[PDB]
Amino acid sequence: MKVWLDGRLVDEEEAKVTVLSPSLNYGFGVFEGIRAYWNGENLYVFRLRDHMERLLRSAKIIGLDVPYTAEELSKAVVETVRANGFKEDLYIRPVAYISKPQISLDVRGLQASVAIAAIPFGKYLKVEGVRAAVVSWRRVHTSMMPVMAKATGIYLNSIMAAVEARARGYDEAIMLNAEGKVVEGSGENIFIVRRGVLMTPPLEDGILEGITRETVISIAGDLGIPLLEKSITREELYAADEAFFVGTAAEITPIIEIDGRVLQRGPITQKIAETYRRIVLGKEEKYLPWLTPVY
Amino acid sequence: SMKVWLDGRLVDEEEAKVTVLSPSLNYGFGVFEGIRAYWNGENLYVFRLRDHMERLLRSAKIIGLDVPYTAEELSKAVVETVRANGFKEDLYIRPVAYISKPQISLDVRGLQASVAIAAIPFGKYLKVEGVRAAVVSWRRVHTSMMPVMAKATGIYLNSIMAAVEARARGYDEAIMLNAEGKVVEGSGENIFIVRRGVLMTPPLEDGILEGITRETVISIAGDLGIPLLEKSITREELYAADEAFFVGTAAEITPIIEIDGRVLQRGPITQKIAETYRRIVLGKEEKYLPWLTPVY
Amino acid sequence: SMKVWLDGRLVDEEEAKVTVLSPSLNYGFGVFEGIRAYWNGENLYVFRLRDHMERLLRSAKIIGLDVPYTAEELSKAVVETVRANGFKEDLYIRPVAYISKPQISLDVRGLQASVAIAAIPFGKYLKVEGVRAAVVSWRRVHTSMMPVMAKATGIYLNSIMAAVEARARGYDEAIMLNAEGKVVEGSGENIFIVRRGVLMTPPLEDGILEGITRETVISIAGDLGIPLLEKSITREELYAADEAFFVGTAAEITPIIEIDGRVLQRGPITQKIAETYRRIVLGKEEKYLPWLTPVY
Amino acid sequence: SMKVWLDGRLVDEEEAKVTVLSPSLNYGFGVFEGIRAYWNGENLYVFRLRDHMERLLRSAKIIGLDVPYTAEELSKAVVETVRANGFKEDLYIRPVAYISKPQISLDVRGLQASVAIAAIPFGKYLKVEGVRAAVVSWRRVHTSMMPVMAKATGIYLNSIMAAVEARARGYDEAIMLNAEGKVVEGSGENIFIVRRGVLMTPPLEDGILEGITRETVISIAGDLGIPLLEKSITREELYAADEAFFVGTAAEITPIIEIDGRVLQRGPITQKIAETYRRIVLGKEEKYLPWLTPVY
Amino acid sequence: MKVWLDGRLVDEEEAKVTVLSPSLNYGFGVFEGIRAYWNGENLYVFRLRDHMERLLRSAKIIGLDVPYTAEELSKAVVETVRANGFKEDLYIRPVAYISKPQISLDVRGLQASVAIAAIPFGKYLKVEGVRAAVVSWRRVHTSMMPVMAKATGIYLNSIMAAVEARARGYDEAIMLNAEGKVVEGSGENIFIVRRGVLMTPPLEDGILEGITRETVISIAGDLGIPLLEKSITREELYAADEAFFVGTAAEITPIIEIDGRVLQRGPITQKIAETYRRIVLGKEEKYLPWLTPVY
Amino acid sequence: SMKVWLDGRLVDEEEAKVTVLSPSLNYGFGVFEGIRAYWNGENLYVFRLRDHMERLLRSAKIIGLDVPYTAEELSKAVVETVRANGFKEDLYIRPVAYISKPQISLDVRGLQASVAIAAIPFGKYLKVEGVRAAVVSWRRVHTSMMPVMAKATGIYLNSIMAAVEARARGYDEAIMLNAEGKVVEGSGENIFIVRRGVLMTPPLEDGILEGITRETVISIAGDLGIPLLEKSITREELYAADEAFFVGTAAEITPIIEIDGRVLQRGPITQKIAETYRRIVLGKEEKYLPWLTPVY
Ligand SMILES: *Cc1c(COP(=O)(O)O)cnc(C)c1O
Ligand SMILES: *Cc1c(COP(=O)(O)O)cnc(C)c1O
Ligand SMILES: *Cc1c(COP(=O)(O)O)cnc(C)c1O
Ligand SMILES: *Cc1c(COP(=O)(O)O)cnc(C)c1O
Ligand SMILES: *Cc1c(COP(=O)(O)O)cnc(C)c1O
Ligand SMILES: *Cc1c(COP(=O)(O)O)cnc(C)c1O
Repeated sequence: MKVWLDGRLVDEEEAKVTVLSPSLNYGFGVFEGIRAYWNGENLYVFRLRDHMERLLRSAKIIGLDVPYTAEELSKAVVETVRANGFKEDLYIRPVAYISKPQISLDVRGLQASVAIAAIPFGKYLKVEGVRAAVVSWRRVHTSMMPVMAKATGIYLNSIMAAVEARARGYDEAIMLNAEGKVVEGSGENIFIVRRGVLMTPPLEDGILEGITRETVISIAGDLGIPLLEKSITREELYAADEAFFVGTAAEITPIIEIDGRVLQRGPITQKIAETYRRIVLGKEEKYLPWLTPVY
Repeated sequence: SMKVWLDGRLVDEEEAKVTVLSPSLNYGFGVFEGIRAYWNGENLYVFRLRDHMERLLRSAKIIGLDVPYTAEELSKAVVETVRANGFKEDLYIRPVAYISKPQISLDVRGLQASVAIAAIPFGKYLKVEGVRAAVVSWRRVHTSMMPVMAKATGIYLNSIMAAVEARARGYDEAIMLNAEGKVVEGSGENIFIVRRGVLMTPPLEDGILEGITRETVISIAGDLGIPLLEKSITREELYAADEAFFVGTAAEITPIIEIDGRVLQRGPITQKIAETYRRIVLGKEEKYLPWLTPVY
Repeated sequence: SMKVWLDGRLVDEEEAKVTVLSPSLNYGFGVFEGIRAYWNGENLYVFRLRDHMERLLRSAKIIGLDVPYTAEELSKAVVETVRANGFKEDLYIRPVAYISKPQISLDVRGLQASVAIAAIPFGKYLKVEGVRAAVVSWRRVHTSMMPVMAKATGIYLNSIMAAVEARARGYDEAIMLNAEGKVVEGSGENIFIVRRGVLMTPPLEDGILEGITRETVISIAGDLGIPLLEKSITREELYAADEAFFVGTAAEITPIIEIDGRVLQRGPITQKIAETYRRIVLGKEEKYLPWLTPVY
Repeated sequence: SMKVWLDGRLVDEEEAKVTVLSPSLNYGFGVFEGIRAYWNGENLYVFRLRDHMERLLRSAKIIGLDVPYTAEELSKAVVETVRANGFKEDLYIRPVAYISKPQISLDVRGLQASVAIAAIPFGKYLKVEGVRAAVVSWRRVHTSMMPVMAKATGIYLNSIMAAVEARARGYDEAIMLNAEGKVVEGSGENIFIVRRGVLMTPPLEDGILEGITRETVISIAGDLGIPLLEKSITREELYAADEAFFVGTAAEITPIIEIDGRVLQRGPITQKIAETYRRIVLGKEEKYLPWLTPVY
Repeated sequence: MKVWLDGRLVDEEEAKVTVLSPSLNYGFGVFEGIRAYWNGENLYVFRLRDHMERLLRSAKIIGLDVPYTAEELSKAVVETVRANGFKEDLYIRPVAYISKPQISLDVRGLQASVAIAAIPFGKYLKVEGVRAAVVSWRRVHTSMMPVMAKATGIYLNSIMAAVEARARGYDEAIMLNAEGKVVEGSGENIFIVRRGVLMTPPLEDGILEGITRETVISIAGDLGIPLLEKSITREELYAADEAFFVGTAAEITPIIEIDGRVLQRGPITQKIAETYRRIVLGKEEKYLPWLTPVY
Repeated sequence: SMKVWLDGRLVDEEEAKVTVLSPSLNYGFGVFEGIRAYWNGENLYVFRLRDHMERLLRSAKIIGLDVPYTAEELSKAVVETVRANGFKEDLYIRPVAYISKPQISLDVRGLQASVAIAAIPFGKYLKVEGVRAAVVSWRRVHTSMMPVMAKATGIYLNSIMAAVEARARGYDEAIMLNAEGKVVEGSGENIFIVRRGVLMTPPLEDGILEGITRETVISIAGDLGIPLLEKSITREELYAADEAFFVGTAAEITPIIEIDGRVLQRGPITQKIAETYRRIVLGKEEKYLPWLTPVY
């Protein structure tokens, strides 16, 4: 019920933007998604700095001036959670946007506001596995929108995918890029396992560089699971020994069906999903530097 | 401070606001319109009001947004909005349809849109005497990725990249090529060239938004005996053009007097079409008076 | 059993078989056709027989398949197959041209095709009252990679991908975009929209098979005074259409009442085209009697 | 005559036929394989049988074809077909999976495939000393349109287009670029170049079929210490290569000595890979004895 | 043996450019091809002004400054032919290029030279019909080079096509554009006949706007042959009742074979080829305004 | 006035000229090189001379030009050329291979190239302290249209469009994206970014020319313990880069201190690599002395 907004905690109901904002009207903003986990002993924010660092990278990429440092945004999160006394699982949404009414597309020199909402949050995707479908919509291409930024207007594309998959009776979309390579869910990175090797599409194929994908790559290297950042085709998805989605909201979600073709809820996925939970729960000493305690 | 219509009710512009958690703000899921009203001394006339509100609702059906108002209801809303502020001068009117619920999930199914209508004084968006335009590096977003024929909010991040690129680098406005490298639009305007006495404008299928100012030019070209072809334009046809201009609601009819440093005359067809458009919007052409909604 | 024509002989349908090592089976090097015959109560009329057989032959020359029969021969062979079976009811007739020799090598030069022609009882392919369609993830196979204008066997793996994708979700049919992102085909049907009183169909160049039902529809539109444009269609124009329908030999004229959840009316143009097509194929339009081949 | 396996029965090759109305014939909905057996003087060894049968099954699941046999079953069925025929010489074995039911409809869901397996005497597919290749006008069919990694029947119309184009001019084989312009395939072969001591082959994602000869070559390179990169190949890198060769079950290891008139040496890497492959398939490499299935 | 060069007639051997010219080194020039026909009574230059007008349009498109008007270039042609006393069929090559040595790619402000050579010339293509082949090379695309200009560096693409077709045992190439639509020969526009309707690809498909194509469109309209400027696919080429190439050098050349598929030497082509010859020969009064007499 | 080598003979630069009818001038059919020599006080050293001349000949084989000289002969020619002018200062050397015959026909088969070599004093092509770069509207020409890995003359019309666009609009240099919109080159330079301590440069397959200055940077990065990845770069990775630089023979190692108005530090890796390159070319690193051809 308290939300941070430009350096102040305000009630939920005052964290609002004019309807003439070019952020609303032109998809001109950036956002982030950050989890905090309650383990019974504390509340820990997962990879806080890395997210706020990417928030600012996203802004720089789309030419939005965010007048806060990653440290002051990081501090604001913790202060936003303390203000509300939350001792439970949360999703945290920072969003950067223009506060002023403006009809002109010329946004040079404008200065973003940032708001930080923390809300109680369970599971995005079914933990025992989802049914996925390749959609008709392709991922917006680097030549038209800067897709490595988590920029707000891009997610129209993501919405068309998420809705198509869902109206068609599946749990989540898979999007192919302009060249036809599997790249992303609607908000998720994607991993396959092919003969004991983990594959995820490289930065250049049009993906957003996920922090949960990054954690997955570290987990792999700890576990000695050979991993490649390599383009994935539909056919390799269809023929996968295992497949899974990753993201802040999704966590580690097995994909047990692609376009009607059943996939094993496999062992590589289970080992990653298990170790990711131990990590966020603060049960792996080595990865404690990524947990920010709130109390 | 102005009154703004918001879901049926007139509120101060300071109250026409939406939660920062709205999937509209966060994920560019909304639609919008641009509509002018013109003061002619006698009355305030809103231009092609019904056509714009029908487009709002087509935009919305294209992106799967549920707007719970009719075109007639929206059109009345604009009239009530301008009146309650007693404006008697030129206005730009912005209808914006968006989700006023906080929602983190991308699954926007089932949600019903809000609609705000702001009417503001305004203004010429472009230099009447003409603009210098650049072909930008950024490609116009493609139909296979976003439904670009909707005036949908998220798509404009593409326009912004364009508009900033042109301006930052010296120019007044961008020209964007499609994925197949044909000329398609400005950043918020449709484009016309005149080649050998023939008007050319990119067709619907190339990636444009179907402009109402575009449509009006096509009617004007017919009144005036100027041949018109909805036909793909290449960057070479731009460079060689005898005349070029932008059109749109804010833009009106704006001559392009330079493309990538190559100079264009402010030409006779452009001026004829600009001149007629002004007659039309000011209520001086009988035939077009059903396009004008009087406010008072 | 029922008799089937195979290389100039009427054989029982159990003998109408081809070695499993044919390069037509193993590499999709064949052509086919789809032809209907309709019983009007007096006689059984085969609809545009010669046009279908001419097109089989164009399909072959396109792919380099050597069909040792003329259009006229194949046309007569149909008429005898129907007669042999004593059919007095609506049929779908399938001419299939393919290699009867076993051959592992991809070098199919100089081989000579066989032709088999089967006539089968057949009602409707899609719901008469209208079908729900989904734009699929599969794009239409591109001209740069196979000769899509030919009705060629190996191409239809793409059509099956699309057809199954749509039906696996309980939609009735697929719509497929071409590589450039424009609507082109159902899995086995040409597509028409109505948009502001104008009938639009993707043009030849977009990657369609040149349907003969399509061609009929184009003649009927002229007869009826309906303005018609062969122009690229986007997904946005489909979503926003006033009406939409599929056409094909098996499909006839089927209204599209849903596309990606967006409802479309079963419209007046589609109805009037459906009703006129029906009267043509039953012999009730005297100008079209030349398209109707009597069997008895 | 020679015996062929058809659905768990050894039949004479004249009975190994399929109705001409199968959707496998009419719509290219099938999968196949190519497997060799080699006579070394002591025994006939089938080369990587189980890997080929595993891949048949992956090909089917990719296309949604229901093959009611396991890899192991099909593997044994091969061994019996060879034995039935008393062959004691080099063979090409063709497993073909396809629908034995007649069906006009594109909805192939839930149908159950038949499998036929033929074993035929077979020498060389391409000149041992090297072949002249042409980059063809036809591009490899794209993943967005068919599932190229599957060895699926309907895809090979594209391969025939390419194969015929090259051979019509008296070249021995085709090279095909993918949609993005990168070298991917011969008509029926994977491609390798040597460029400055490094063996390069297009990668999985580029649109290739994952050849088992390709996979062997990759194991042999590791054995031999030859640095290997799976990276996209341009036409320029082919023209400029130190060496080039095609690989495939039928092709074995064939040097490419001419591409678009540009001469290439019959090189040392290609020779050493060819010689090692030969020794592997004859049972003279003890580490690879697990890839060799004895028939007798 | 006399050639015009920057306002002077010089012998063939002095019409030369430094090897360090950025025109030679970077394909930065424009050119034209113009015929003159000897009819026994005079020598007439076909559509001289229209060609010199396009020369200048080409330069303007690639940003080459040509300091002559179309009229002065037109005059120079006639003066170049008179100087040589030619009374026979000629091809005329105007080429505009940079005279200065320069390694920098920055050609702004440079000022072209123009040279005008007139040479005796027979037939480019076999008058009774050619065998054509679709090539592996695609026409350079409008997004990379301004292909509506007859600019010199572009013709590398054309060369790769012409050579491929020719090394493969055919008479001429057919090039498909980036989208796969038939657009051009290596130096020729292309026409098909489909059920009595003439089709040629539109300006936008990547073609150069040929003057011989334009004459063909006028001839069609005189003859009441219905004509469409419409995209052509390979399949429509394969299934054509007739096909032909047009260009200054090619004239009207039937295409009697495409990729092994025989085409009729048809009647629409013959009527156009016949009327084009009557035209250039000065036997059609109506089209006399396009012939410039030399004597 | 300088002596220039021309087909084996030394002539005054005024005589190193070619007919205006040459298919090289008219149709961009030729190849070229850029090579430096560096005065170090002790001698004049030509840098990577043999490597550049081998590239000339690869360029030529790629475009089908017949250059009738060996790499060794060309390399000697450069040495003889610099000597005959007695230069003892920094030079740019331009070899250019072209057709000295007048030929109107595009069929260039059978013709033999001439080669001229000019050696000229020069010069820094770019601001040592750094350049401002723009992403241009023009796409880098594609492999499916021209053999862009050849340093072929006609391709540069693309570079010129780029270079003029950047410069005309304020900037020092262009950056061009490929057809697939990945970052590929400057107008005559290869590009490097530094992201999180890692050097990145677009790989061979994306459309670059394989620069010798590029190769030298890859060797330098190895000497210096700086990790390097030949890997596609997106415009977002450019914008976010910690450092960026151009490399090429004329360019040397040029920092990029602005990309599309976004400011970059003149960074530490760039400076380290620039510094080493200068040591290398001036004969101060023993290991690289086989790269230096002494003139005297
Ligand atoms: C946010 C996002 C992801 C997931 O990233 P995390 O940092 O792991 O939450 C994946 N793909 C896209 C398109 C996204 O926007
Ligand atoms: C709104 C808009 C136009 C202009 O439409 P009008 O109806 O004339 O105001 C043109 N192009 C784009 C991209 C637009 O959003
Ligand atoms: C056969 C076919 C049609 C319809 O053609 P008709 O002759 O009208 O039956 C349409 N599309 C495709 C892809 C086809 O194969
Ligand atoms: C079968 C095939 C190959 C070669 O695969 P192998 O298993 O090595 O015989 C290569 N390319 C394509 C297109 C194929 O169909
Ligand atoms: C010159 C040219 C033509 C033919 O034009 P004409 O003006 O008829 O000589 C056709 N195509 C291209 C690519 C050309 O350069
Ligand atoms: C010549 C060239 C370079 C630089 O090559 P160097 O061998 O380093 O001089 C880079 N890019 C392009 C396009 C070039 O022509």
